[PDB]
Amino acid sequence: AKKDQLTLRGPLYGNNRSHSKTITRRKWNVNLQPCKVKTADGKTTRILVSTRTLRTLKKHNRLS
Amino acid sequence: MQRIKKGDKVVVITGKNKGGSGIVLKIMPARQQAIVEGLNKVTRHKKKDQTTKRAAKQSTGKVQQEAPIFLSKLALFDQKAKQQTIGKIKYVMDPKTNKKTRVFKKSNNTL
RNA sequence: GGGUAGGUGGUAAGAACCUCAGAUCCGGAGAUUUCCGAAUGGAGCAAUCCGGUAGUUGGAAACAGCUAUCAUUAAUUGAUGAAUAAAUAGUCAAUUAAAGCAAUACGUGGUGAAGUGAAACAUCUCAGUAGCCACAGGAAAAGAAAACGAAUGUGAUUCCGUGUGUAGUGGCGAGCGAAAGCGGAACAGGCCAAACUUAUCAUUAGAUAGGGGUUGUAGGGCUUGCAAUGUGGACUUGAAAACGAUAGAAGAAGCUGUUGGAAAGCAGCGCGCAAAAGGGUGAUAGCCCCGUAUUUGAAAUUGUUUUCAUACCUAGCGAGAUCCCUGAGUAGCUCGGAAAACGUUAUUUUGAGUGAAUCUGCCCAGACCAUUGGGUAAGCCUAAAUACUAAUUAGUGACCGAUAGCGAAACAGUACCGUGAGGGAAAGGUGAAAAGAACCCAGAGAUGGGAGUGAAAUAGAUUCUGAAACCAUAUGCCUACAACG
RNA sequence: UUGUGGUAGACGAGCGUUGUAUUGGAGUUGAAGUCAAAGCGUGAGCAUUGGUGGAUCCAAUACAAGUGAGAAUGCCGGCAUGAGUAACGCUUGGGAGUGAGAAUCUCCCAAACCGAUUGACUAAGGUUUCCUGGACCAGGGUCGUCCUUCCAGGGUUAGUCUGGACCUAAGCUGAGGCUGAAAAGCGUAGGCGAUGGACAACAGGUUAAUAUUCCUGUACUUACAGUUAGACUGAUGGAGUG
RNA sequence: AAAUCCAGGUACGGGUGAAGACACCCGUUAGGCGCAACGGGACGGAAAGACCCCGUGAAGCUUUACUGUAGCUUAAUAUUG
Ligand SMILES: [Mg+2]
Ligand SMILES: [Mg+2]
Ligand SMILES: [Mg+2]
Ligand SMILES: [Mg+2]
Ligand SMILES: [Mg+2]
Ligand SMILES: [Mg+2]
Ligand SMILES: [Mg+2]
Ligand SMILES: [Mg+2]
Ligand SMILES: [Mg+2]
Ligand SMILES: [Mg+2]
Ligand SMILES: [Mg+2]
Ligand SMILES: [Mg+2]
Ligand SMILES: [Mg+2]
Ligand SMILES: [Mg+2]
Ligand SMILES: [Mg+2]
Ligand SMILES: [Mg+2]
Ligand SMILES: [Mg+2]
Ligand SMILES: [Mg+2]
Ligand SMILES: [Mg+2]
Ligand SMILES: [Mg+2]
Ligand SMILES: [Mg+2]
Ligand SMILES: [Mg+2]
Ligand SMILES: [Mg+2]
Ligand SMILES: [Mg+2]
Ligand SMILES: [Mg+2]
Ligand SMILES: [Mg+2]
Ligand SMILES: [Mg+2]
Ligand SMILES: [Mg+2]
Ligand SMILES: [Mg+2]
Ligand SMILES: [Mg+2]
Ligand SMILES: [Mg+2]
Ligand SMILES: [Mg+2]
Ligand SMILES: [Mg+2]
Ligand SMILES: [Mg+2]
Ligand SMILES: [Mg+2]
Ligand SMILES: [Mg+2]
Ligand SMILES: [Mg+2]
Ligand SMILES: [Mg+2]
Ligand SMILES: [Mg+2]
Ligand SMILES: [Mg+2]
Ligand SMILES: [Mg+2]
Ligand SMILES: [Mg+2]
Ligand SMILES: [Mg+2]
Ligand SMILES: [Mg+2]
Ligand SMILES: [Mg+2]
Ligand SMILES: [Mg+2]
Ligand SMILES: [Mg+2]
Ligand SMILES: [Mg+2]
Ligand SMILES: [Mg+2]
Ligand SMILES: [Mg+2]
Repeated sequence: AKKDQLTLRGPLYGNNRSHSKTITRRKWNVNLQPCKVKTADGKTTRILVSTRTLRTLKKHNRLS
Repeated sequence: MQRIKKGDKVVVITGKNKGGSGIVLKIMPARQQAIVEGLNKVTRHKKKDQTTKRAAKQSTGKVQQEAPIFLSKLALFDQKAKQQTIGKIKYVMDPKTNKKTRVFKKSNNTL
C-alpha cells in the first residue's frame, strides 16, 4: 500500500472544499520516496519511506 | 419409594366401583396408572385377523381383561390390623436394616 | 454418587429378553468419536479421488493389511549456503503461536452515501446514520491535568438529573446545541527515559544486563546525617474454614348422605396448617395423589469470600553544594482539511514545508501584548460504577390464544417458487376410559341400516361448539293480459 | 313563554366489547356459545322461553384499552353467477376372454398412418420413471378390471467399454513477489482444467429385468518374482517423431 | 372452466333530466318459460387514458444553463547534488 515501511503512517482522507462550499471526498497521500538504509555495514535494503522519516534518519546519522 | 407397588392389595375409593379389593398386577409410573386384577373389566370387540402362524386361528371373542386405573383412586389395604381399614402411609427408616419401609399413620403396621 | 421395582426412545400393539450380586432413570467425572467442513499430504464439482515417509505383520516380490506423521505464515534456534573473498539473500530442520466460527446484541477504528427536510435547490440537514472492512473483550473505550475557570474556588476517568432548549452557532433559513457550576452512583493510583553508578561487549558503544528515579506549595541526581523496620497493594504459591451451584430425603389434616354415568359440587358433622402456590384425579378437592411452607443432605467437579504463612512491590523529616537530568523532526509557524455545540477559530488533530527553549525554562486563562494566576506536553498501564442477552435456573404479566402470538403450537425456513442470491405458506381439540363398533342385512367393496360399548353414537376416526352466504325438501298463501329500485 | 330541517364544523349527554380491583350472586336440577319466537326501550341496545351445547358466568361502583366495520379496483377463507355453457389439445371395425360392472383392459384377425422415420444405438439431461404381482383413495380432460399413478418384492457384475490412477489447449488457481484506505487485484515457479493426444477383446448364448461386464470358445496388454540364453546399462537432460 | 356481477320481476314513442334513460312524466304495446341464430343498445367486457393539462413528480439525453469533478497541461516546493 501507499504507506511508510518504517512507521505505519498512511493517507489522510478529507474534504475538497471549493467556492460555493461543494463537498467532494479526497485523499492526501504521503510523500513516499525510495531510500537505502545501511545496517551494520550490510543489507542496504531500498525501503520506501516518507520525507519526514527520511529527515529523521538524516538527523539520527542514518539510524533505524 | 412409591405409594403403590406391584403385588400389594389395593382398593378403590372413588368411581362406580367402591370398595373393590384387588392385587396390583402392573404399575405404569410414567402415566400414573395401575392394573388391578378383577377391576375395570372392559370387553374389546375382538375382530379376526389372519396374517401369521398364530393369527391363523387367533381365537378371540368377548375376552374381558383389565383396564388401567389412575393411581390416585387407589388406596392401600391393611392386613395386620384386626379391624382392617384404608389409610395413608409413612416412609420411616428403621435403623435395624437402614431400609425405608412404608408404615400406616392411623396405626403402627408395617407395609 | 442419588434412587428405586421396573425397563428395552415417539407414532406402538405383539414377539424376544433384561432386572433385587440392585436394572431403567437423574447428577458429577471420563472412554469411543466415520467423512466433509478453518481443513491444513496433493487435488477437487463438499461429504470424493490420488498419495509420500518411518515402523510392524503376511508374500517369493509387486502388493496388501495395522499404526504414527506429512499445509501455510510469523517468532526463536541450529545447519547449509549464490552472483562474489568474506558476508547476506536463499535453502533445510526443530520448537512455540496464529488461522475459523457465532450472540439477527453491546465496544473501538478505517471508509462512508442516498431517499428525505429546507414546502424548488447547490451551503446545510439527513448523518458520521445505513452499508463495507479490521480487531477484540467479557465488557470495551476513556483516564490521573502542559486541566477547568474567575475564586480566600474544584482537584483522574465513566454514567444519571439539572443547568436549558441557556451562551452560542446557522443561504442567521430549515435547524443544531454544549462547556462550567450544583445534586448523585463508584472511587485508586501506579510505572518507565534521562541524569549518577556497576559489569561486559577488536569497549571507537552511540549496545546488553543491574542498582538509582518518576515530579509542580518543582521533583530527582551530587556530598553529609537523623529516624525507619513498619503499613498497604490492582500482588505468587500453598493450608484451613464458611457461604453456594450441578442429583435428592422427610414433609400434617375426612367421613356420611343427595342429584348425578362419574363428586371433588351441595348439605351435615369434623380436622390440619411456617403447607390456602400449582398440577392431576370421570364436574368446582386445604385434608385422594404428586407436590408446596419448613428442616435437611454431596463421593466428584466448580464459583465467591475470610484467616494464616509465603514470594514481588511498597516508607519520613533535615543540611550543604549552585553543579547535572526532567521525553525534538517535538511544541510552534505557513499552505489545504478536519474535532469540538460552532459552517474552522482561541483549544485538539494532520497531508506537504519549515522549525525552537531548557526552571530567571515551556504551555494555558476565545485574536494579541504586558501584569497576575493555573499547570508541567512531546512515555506506558489502570478495577468500580456503564452497554447488551444467543444461553442456564426460578418466576411474573389489567400480554396473545390458531386470520392472534415468533414466518414456524404439526416433522417450518418444511412443502413450494427461482439458474442463483433470494422469496415463502396453510394446517390444533373423539371420549373419563378405544371400551375405535364383534355379529346380521344390502352391496364387488368402500360404505350404509341395525346390533353392541358408552351417560351421550345427531360424541364414530369427516371425530369440542357449528354462524352466515350457498344448495335442496315440505305444511300454508299467492302467481301464466303482465310495464315491476 | 320561546323553540326542536341540516352538510363542513363546535359543544354536551350516553350505549356497547375485553380485562383488572372491591363487593354480592348463578351454574352437570345445566354457564358461555348458538338457532327460533307473535317481547321492552327515544337511540345506540336489553330481556323471557324452548331447542342444541357441555363449564364457566352475571350485577353494581371505579380503572386501562389492540374498544365499535358497508364500502379503501382493501387482505384471507368459503360460496354463488356465467352454466351443466365453451372446451375435452392429429388414428378404425369385429370375434373370444377376464370381471359385479368393458367403445377404452388382455389375446386374435384385419384396417389406417410413419418408414432420412412414430424405425434402431448412444452423448447430455432425467434419477428408478426399468421387471414381476396386487390395488383402483387421489392423478389420467370421458371410462377403466388398465396405467410412465400407488403398494410389496426384485434389477445395473469390466485388466481391454466411458472417465480417473497418463498428458496438455482456451481458462482457473497460484507459495514467494508486485500493487492497493481495508476487503482485495495482478502475477512467477508449481497444480488443475477435454470438447483433443497416448493405451490391451472379438464372435455367439443366456434372465421377466444386465451384458465388448455373466457363460462358452479363442486372444491380447501391463507390472512382480524365480529361471535359461544373449547383451554394458544407458535419464529428471539434448534431438527426432508425435 | 372463463372474464363479469349493488339488489332486480330488466318493452317502445315523444318529452324531461348532469345537457343521448329498462327504471322519471304522458301515451302505445306486450300470456309464462325455453332452444337455434345475428349483433343494435346496455355511453357492453378486458387495461385507476398511452393523446391534452396539472404536480414547485421521476428518469434518459443535449448544450457557450449553474455549481463542481475524473482526466490532460503549466508553475512553486520536497525527494535534490
Ligand atoms: Mg452533501
Ligand atoms: Mg450405581
Ligand atoms: Mg440532498
Ligand atoms: Mg426539498
Ligand atoms: Mg416538499
Ligand atoms: Mg481498558
Ligand atoms: Mg419425597
Ligand atoms: Mg403429604
Ligand atoms: Mg385441588
Ligand atoms: Mg497555542
Ligand atoms: Mg462538524
Ligand atoms: Mg514555573
Ligand atoms: Mg483573556
Ligand atoms: Mg515534562
Ligand atoms: Mg399462525
Ligand atoms: Mg384458520
Ligand atoms: Mg429448488
Ligand atoms: Mg351410526
Ligand atoms: Mg364438514
Ligand atoms: Mg363438529
Ligand atoms: Mg291472471
Ligand atoms: Mg289487454
Ligand atoms: Mg307507464
Ligand atoms: Mg303498480
Ligand atoms: Mg338539529
Ligand atoms: Mg366487564
Ligand atoms: Mg342456551
Ligand atoms: Mg380496531
Ligand atoms: Mg368467480
Ligand atoms: Mg352452474
Ligand atoms: Mg349461452
Ligand atoms: Mg351453444
Ligand atoms: Mg362443443
Ligand atoms: Mg386427444
Ligand atoms: Mg377417435
Ligand atoms: Mg403409407
Ligand atoms: Mg425415434
Ligand atoms: Mg416416482
Ligand atoms: Mg410394467
Ligand atoms: Mg398390474
Ligand atoms: Mg376418471
Ligand atoms: Mg473378460
Ligand atoms: Mg489431469
Ligand atoms: Mg474426451
Ligand atoms: Mg434392456
Ligand atoms: Mg333539455
Ligand atoms: Mg387517471
Ligand atoms: Mg421540479
Ligand atoms: Mg425532487
Ligand atoms: Mg508537475
